[PDB]
Amino acid sequence: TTIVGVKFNNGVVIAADTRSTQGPIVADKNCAKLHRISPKIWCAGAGTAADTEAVTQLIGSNIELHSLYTSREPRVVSALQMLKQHLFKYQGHIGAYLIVAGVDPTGSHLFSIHAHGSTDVGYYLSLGSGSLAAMAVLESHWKQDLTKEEAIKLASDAIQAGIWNDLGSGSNVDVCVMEIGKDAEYLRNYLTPNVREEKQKSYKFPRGTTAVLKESIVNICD
Amino acid sequence: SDPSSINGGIVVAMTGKDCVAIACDLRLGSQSLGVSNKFEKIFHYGHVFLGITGLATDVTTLNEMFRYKTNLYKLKEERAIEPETFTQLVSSSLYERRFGPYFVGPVVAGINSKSGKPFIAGFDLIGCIDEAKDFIVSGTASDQLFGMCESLYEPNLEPEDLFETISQALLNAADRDALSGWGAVVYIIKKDEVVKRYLKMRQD
Amino acid sequence: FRNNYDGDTVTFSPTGRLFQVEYALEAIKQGSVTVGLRSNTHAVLVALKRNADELSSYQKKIIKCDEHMGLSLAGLAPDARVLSNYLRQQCNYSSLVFNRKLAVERAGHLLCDKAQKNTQSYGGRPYGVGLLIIGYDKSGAHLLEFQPSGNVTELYGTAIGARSQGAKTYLERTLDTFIKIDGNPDELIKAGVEAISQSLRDESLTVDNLSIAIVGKDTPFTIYDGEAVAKYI
Amino acid sequence: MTDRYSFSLTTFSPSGKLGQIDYALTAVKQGVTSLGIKATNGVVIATEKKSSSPLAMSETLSKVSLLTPDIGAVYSGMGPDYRVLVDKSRKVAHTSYKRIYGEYPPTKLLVSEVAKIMQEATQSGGVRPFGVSLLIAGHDEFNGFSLYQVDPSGSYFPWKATAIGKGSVAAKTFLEKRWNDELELEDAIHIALLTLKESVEGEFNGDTIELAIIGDENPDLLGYTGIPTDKGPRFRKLTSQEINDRLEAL
Amino acid sequence: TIFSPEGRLYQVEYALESISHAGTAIGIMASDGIVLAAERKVTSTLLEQDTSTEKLYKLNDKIAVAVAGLTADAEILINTARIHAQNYLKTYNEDIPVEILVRRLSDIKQGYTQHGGLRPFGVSFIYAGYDDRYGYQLYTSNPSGNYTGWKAISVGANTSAAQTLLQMDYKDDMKVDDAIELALKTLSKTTDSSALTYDRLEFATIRKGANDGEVYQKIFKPQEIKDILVKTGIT
Amino acid sequence: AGYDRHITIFSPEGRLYQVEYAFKATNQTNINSLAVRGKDCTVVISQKKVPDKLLDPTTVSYIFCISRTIGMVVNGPIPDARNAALRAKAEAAEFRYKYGYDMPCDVLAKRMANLSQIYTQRAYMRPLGVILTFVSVDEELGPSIYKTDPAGYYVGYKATATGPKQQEITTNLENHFKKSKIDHINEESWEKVVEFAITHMIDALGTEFSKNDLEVGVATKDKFFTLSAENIEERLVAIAEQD
Amino acid sequence: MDIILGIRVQDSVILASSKAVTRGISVLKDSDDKTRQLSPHTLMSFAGEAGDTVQFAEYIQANIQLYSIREDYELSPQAVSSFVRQELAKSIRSRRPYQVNVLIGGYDKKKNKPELYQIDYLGTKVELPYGAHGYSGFYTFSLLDHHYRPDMTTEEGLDLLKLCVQELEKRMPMDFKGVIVKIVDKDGIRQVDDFQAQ
Amino acid sequence: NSVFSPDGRNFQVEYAVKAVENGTTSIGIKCNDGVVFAVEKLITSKLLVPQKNVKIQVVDRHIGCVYSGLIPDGRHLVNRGREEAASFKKLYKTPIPIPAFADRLGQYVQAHTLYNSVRPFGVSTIFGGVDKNGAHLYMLEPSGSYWGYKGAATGKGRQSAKAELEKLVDHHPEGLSAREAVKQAAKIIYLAHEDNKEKDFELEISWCSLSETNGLHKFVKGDLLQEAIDFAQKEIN
Amino acid sequence: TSIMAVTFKDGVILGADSRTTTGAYIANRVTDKLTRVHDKIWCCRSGSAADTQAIADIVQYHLELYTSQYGTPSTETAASVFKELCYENKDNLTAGIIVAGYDDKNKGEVYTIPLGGSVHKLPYAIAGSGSTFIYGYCDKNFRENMSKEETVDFIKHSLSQAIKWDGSSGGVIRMVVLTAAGVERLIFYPDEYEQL
Ligand SMILES: [Mg+2]
Ligand SMILES: [Mg+2]
Ligand SMILES: [Mg+2]
Ligand SMILES: [Mg+2]
Ligand SMILES: [Mg+2]
Ligand SMILES: [Mg+2]
Repeated sequence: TTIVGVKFNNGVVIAADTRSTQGPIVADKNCAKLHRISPKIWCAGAGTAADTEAVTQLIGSNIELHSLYTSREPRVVSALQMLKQHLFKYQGHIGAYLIVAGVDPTGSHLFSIHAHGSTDVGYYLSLGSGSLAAMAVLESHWKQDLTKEEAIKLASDAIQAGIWNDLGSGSNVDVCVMEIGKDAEYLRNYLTPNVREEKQKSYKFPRGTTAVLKESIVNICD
Repeated sequence: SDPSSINGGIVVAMTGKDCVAIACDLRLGSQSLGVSNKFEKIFHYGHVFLGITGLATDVTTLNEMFRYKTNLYKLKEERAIEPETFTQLVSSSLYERRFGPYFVGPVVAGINSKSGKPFIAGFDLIGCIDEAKDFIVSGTASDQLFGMCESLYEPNLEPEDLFETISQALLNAADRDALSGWGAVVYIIKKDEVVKRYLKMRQD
Repeated sequence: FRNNYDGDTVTFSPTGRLFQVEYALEAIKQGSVTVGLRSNTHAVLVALKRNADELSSYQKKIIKCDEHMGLSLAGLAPDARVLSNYLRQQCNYSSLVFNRKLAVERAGHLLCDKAQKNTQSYGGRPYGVGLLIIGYDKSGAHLLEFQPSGNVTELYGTAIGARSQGAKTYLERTLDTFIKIDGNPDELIKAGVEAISQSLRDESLTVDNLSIAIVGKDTPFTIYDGEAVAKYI
Repeated sequence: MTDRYSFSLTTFSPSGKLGQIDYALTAVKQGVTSLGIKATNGVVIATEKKSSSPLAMSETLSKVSLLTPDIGAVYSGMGPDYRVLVDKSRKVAHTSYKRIYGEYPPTKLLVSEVAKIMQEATQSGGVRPFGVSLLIAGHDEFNGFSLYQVDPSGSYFPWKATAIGKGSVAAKTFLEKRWNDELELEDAIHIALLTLKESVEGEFNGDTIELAIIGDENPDLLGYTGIPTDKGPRFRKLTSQEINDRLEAL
Repeated sequence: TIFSPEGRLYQVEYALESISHAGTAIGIMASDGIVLAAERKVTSTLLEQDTSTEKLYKLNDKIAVAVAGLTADAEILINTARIHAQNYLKTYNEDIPVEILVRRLSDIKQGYTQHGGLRPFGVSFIYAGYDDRYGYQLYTSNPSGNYTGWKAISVGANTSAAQTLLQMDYKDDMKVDDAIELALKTLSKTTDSSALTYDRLEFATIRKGANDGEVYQKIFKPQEIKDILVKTGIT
Repeated sequence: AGYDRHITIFSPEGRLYQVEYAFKATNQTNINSLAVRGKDCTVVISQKKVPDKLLDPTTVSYIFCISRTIGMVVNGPIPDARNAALRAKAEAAEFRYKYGYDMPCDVLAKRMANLSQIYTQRAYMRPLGVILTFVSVDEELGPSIYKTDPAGYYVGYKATATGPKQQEITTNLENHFKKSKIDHINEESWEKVVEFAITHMIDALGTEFSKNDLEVGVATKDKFFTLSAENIEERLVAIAEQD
Repeated sequence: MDIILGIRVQDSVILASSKAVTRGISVLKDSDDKTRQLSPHTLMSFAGEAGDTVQFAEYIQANIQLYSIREDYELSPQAVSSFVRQELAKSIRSRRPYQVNVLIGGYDKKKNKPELYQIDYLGTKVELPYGAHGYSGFYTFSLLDHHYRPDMTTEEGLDLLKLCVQELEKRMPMDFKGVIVKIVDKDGIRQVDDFQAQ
Repeated sequence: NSVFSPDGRNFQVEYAVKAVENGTTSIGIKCNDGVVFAVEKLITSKLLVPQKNVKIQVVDRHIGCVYSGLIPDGRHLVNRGREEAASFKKLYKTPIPIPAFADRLGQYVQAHTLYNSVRPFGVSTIFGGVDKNGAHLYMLEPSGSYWGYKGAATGKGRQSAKAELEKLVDHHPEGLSAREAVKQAAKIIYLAHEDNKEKDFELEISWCSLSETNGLHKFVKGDLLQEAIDFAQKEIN
Repeated sequence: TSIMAVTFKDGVILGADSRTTTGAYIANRVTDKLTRVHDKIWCCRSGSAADTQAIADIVQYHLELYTSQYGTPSTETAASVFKELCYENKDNLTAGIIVAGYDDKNKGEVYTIPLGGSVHKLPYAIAGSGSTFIYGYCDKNFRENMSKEETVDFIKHSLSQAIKWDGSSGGVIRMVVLTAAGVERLIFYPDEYEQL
């Protein structure tokens, strides 16, 4: 996994690769690692996949209820506080490593959360097995006051470093852009530089190839 | 030892043109000892199909639990559960036992009865959803299955062709796994009808 | 005024009274007389025991709480058993944890606090017993009177139960004499036995009637009944 | 500290009445009128903002509430009871449904849960029933648009159109006369405005009337783009200005 | 919960009195099916007939109930009955025998009668069901937690009147179709309204499954009721 | 004496008498209070009556600092007042801990109204005989006034008043906003918004105030604070040089 | 190790269970009946951890007998085994799991068929023509794969069983002291008292 | 207890006040650097042991409490104050400020006016001491109401006590030393005993003073007590 | 981690480096280790980041509630709340905290709460893995009643050495100045402090 977060002048961008693995094996070649906590607060996770999704949905649910209750737009500091307190309680057993980014009435925010419940703030971050490849790109090209365009480019380039150099990362790049004035834009498969080449042969079998013992129609109704 | 390797077992699901297929072997073992030649691992709640591999006690338990939960759903909702919804129900049910999990690899197949779109999904033992549109594999021969499927698969296959592909994937993966095989069942699922076929295979 | 206000311990009367507590006080006045008094070196309990029948045992009024402490009872006897068990525990706790003999004053405070909770809880009744507690601690001999209202007072002498007003007036008059009775247990018991006589319409207090207890400087709390009281009748 | 009324405060009387439920229903009667009308392509729920003081800012007190992106509620009766029922309805939509099936409950099932919450205030120890009647309107994929009334006893009924509170009898009459199964949403909103003018004493404008619809999806209210299968809430509160526009051609 | 000097349970009796003001529900059992029919409580033009189920509920695939009393109390009990049927299915891998489900529900009602100081449920049930032990069955339960089995029964308003009518016309050798006629005639004779129209009825059957050897619960759509009301000559 | 007058169950008329009686308790202190919104502030004024000459005047107060940003003025007996204050302080601290931002005035008010609703529905709790007025300069909403009662009702106000002579002050203010046509006081300094508040109380009640007759709380961006007698004195001088 | 065999012929289910109880270096008993009757047409045999074995069996027996009296009816073999599997499935995740494997043989009167269920301590259930728990299956499954026919009589099944016990006596390292054989059919449960020299 | 009357009163609390008014009289006087507490102890009988039925209670080391009404209720309240003071000291390390302590007792007394299953306390409590920023004196009614005081009195002789207290506040506006305040407390207690002159009484004084006791609560005994009695005896005639 | 607090004539100063590591990897080079728990009460954290943040958040909650009810807490009160949390939970915590505060009465104060949950009042304190290398230096160069600039120099020099030798320390030197003034944030970059 490679996930990054990059702040620009009017907002924040997150990006992630699209490969999930079971040990050395690739299960999903194009899964979404970008997750919505609320409309303008988005989230990328590394670690125990079920944990990062569950912790996102739980806190997402509570953030909605809070928002409805208070009649306000959800803040990023609320997502962060609820996440860290929840993860802390579980003393690292919920293996959620998250980059949380978004915009709210108080501005734009970028945070990392570690599974034991510690948090950090920053202008650029990476997590996952590919975080070192991505950080080397970020440390090379990040500058203060980036345009939206520049920030998308940089985040995308960080994910590629992860994709090309880290065996834990691969396939495509997803981006989400959160700008202070606007609706958030989720950009599925922003890059697709890993198209499988056409196979040399077709493997469709002549019908009747498989030996069948018996057969029956299955009742679905009642 | 490893709870997911005691009993054996493989399940594979595939999508085609306006159809899905789901298949499993029939073996139930106890380590080296083969016990049952008739252990089916695929179940169906209305038009939603669920395969489960792993510890056989948990296979049985989860089948009974999902029969329970979908029966109630139908009574309250006054309609059969859809593939998408059921996928979510399996996920949260598994995650509910996060620190004492069922030792299973579930697989969901079916056609949404409103949109007509074919649907498959996979999970890990704690309910992390594998959302993939082509194939899903699970069990003690998952490596062999991934190999077969990535090689054999092409999209938009006619039900009669998809049948061959899924069967050939299952048979050959099973034959390279000591704990899988002993018979196999394949379901071709078309909106309107479902056909079930028992394959002829090596009995070693 | 007495109308809808004596239903529980959790209701004040328009006069600021707690009738359940006042009714509990009435079970004391119904009880058989007991006297307590002390000098600087000893403290004595004298009690008139009461039979149900001429075929029955007279029921005990005196309970030992520790080697240096004990009490007499007037009112509901089973309530005295509850409270003396608590007092026995408090004495015990103090010995075990602090290796310290419980001050008779602290025993008073503990009983007051326990009674109090029952004058404020719904569905619970107040205690219906009066107690006289005697002891010899690190500051000499002591006597206490306990009322189920939770009021505990330290006294040179007192009496509770039916017709006790007689004994009280006697002790009030005898004060300057008995406070000095030091190093003579038998004389103090005699002054106690005489005090309880002013509370007799009954009869002449027999070997079975009479219950005496003593504690002091070099005497553990000890109870005398039967033939052992004869020499005081 | 600790309850002395661990018994039911609602009990049956010799005649079979459940006293406290009747008395709560009388509290609904004294309440400001609210109403609901179901169209072919939407539902409208409407009510009056009877303000307590002209020094009060009536926009800070909504009588019309979103429960899910596709379900809204209105009430007649005791406001504060409504407010807490809304919180619990919002919560129960998540805890009993969304956290299980990853989607929002269909209207009938959510109404069912609210009804349950109200039923329990009718049987449990040491409580009085809720003093409100709710109208709940929503949409869901497999049932389409719907409208439900929920009463203090926990009873619920589906309606094509109804009214609760003060002048509900006259308003139901007015609705039976005007309703048909071919109504577009705009026709329903129009009827809702006409019906509500009979009830309203004072000013009748976009600042004293409160109106919401369950219509089509508002992708501009979603808050994000990029996911085609997500199209936005069907619940929409009409603005003061939007109301005044429909009162000119009234 | 307390007894009267007469040896009666006040709150239970008052709950029963409440039920006699609820719309009549009728259950009739025949050799090849069961009928459930119930009169909807004084409704209005604007009520949604199509998405309304106030008196008839499915408990599982083989068992249904007709309700008389408070609907919200009944939904409480129906929900636990549904759970109970599923627990049994999970435990034994067999559908629950009707009596077992009925006894359970009845025991829950009985509890409120005997401890806890909560009011009883103001509900009477007619249960209609099939199982492989007793075939077609009809039971009734009321707030006291008592239950009895019947060939034909009513609950709610006018039970006395409806019971006499059923006693007269019922015969052991009936087919379901004759039982359909009997239930509607009886509701027609006993209504406190002018006519017994479709919009004021709920109707259901449990039959031998059109053509199969299996069992099917048909909950009648409003249009179906309108037809079956003409057939029997009440229009 | 029917049960419907002793606990919070419905009367045959759908009323809750114990709630109604709790409203009557709110006036038992015979103190009046009013709140107004400035351009970037919110001001609460309450009468301060110290009849007994044995009392320490500094400890007699019906204004509370709930948090750095929220103040609360109470109309009702002090014991119930302090109960509500303690709860609001705890609720405010807890909100900040759990959600990572300061509890808004309106949200605290909604929460206290919710608690009051409960006492309205459960038999073992009596309602608190108080009316709570919450003020702040909300970071999202600007100057704010929210007021909760024993019914669990709450709303936001342009300005508001509470106490036995509530109506006098209310119509005085209603008449002002009729004239100005805006929903706050134009004025940049909190000191002049405080003077407006004192001035209009004087007209409405038809009474003069010394520095010891008054109690003042001011909410600005991020503080809420009360005024000492001397700050109030300075305010009384300024009004006198014109009015 | 504890021999537990079952075989389902056409009209009966035959259970055979070893008679030895061995602790350490001593055979304490050579006549142990590793069985409880659950209902007139259902028999259960068991093997595993020393105490658990009988405690589980008796607990199950109590529960089925309770059902029978409450309902005045006998549960089908399928239902009894489902209930048994559930109990074991709950046990495996509890504080101390019942370490017991069982065979269930029943005659279903409603279907007129014999039925054999094999359930291990985890709650793994399967319906089988023949089954075994422990090491014994490592010999008998293959033997019966060869010799077993679906249309056999009770006498043919007893011969098939004799063959299984002979093999175990020949190849198993432990002296299990012969078996107690029980037949379950329409006329109930009976013990074949002659097997140690039949 | 939880019952509001039709005019918003609580009759139960009003009745609890009658129990207080029935009680012995007790007072508190705030001096320039501390606080003085004094109480009337009725001598029911000669048999009561002198100096040995102590009414004034310490809480922590720097707070005294005196009360009138149901004595056991006052003890119940003081036990709670001690638990409450220990818990503050445990977490915050510093001994509890007097206003902080006042509210603790306040909230606790108020709780007993919320529930039908409890009665209000039948005492008024006068209490206080020295903290980080000076002396404080408080009086607490059965309703949970409390304020700061310059001087406080409760119980049977409250009216005359308040009148003598008011005079001191008038003749000494310039802050009344700890040593004067003790003398005056003895006087005031003597002057409220006029009502209950049928039975004899014993005087108890305690004080907490910055310069006189180092901010700790101490009992006035020995020569200091006798001197205060003599002053009161002289000024009564 | 290198963290310290120093009392001086006008108050107290806290300093820290900005490096956080997991193994030899710098997870954050610009961390803010100086944590405010009240307006003029700050702390430096060492040990488990999860633990010390969770603790600092709870203390901040307690001090906010304290301020609502009772007024400004003393620095001692802050330190006591930290201890309570650290002592009572010694068996699931790896937390070393230094508490620094200013009030008008007590002036500038420093408390250190090492691993066990003990409390120590000190004229100055140093902690974190980097501190071991500067015990000699600090003891030799610290004086009481130093000026602001002198104290700033002492911390700058001390932490630059701690940074020089400790691999787990580095980045920028942050400081917080606590006086009557005022809260003042200071920062010093490598190009300045390495040349010392
Ligand atoms: Mg595998
Ligand atoms: Mg194989
Ligand atoms: Mg209440
Ligand atoms: Mg109450
Ligand atoms: Mg007084
Ligand atoms: Mg370094």
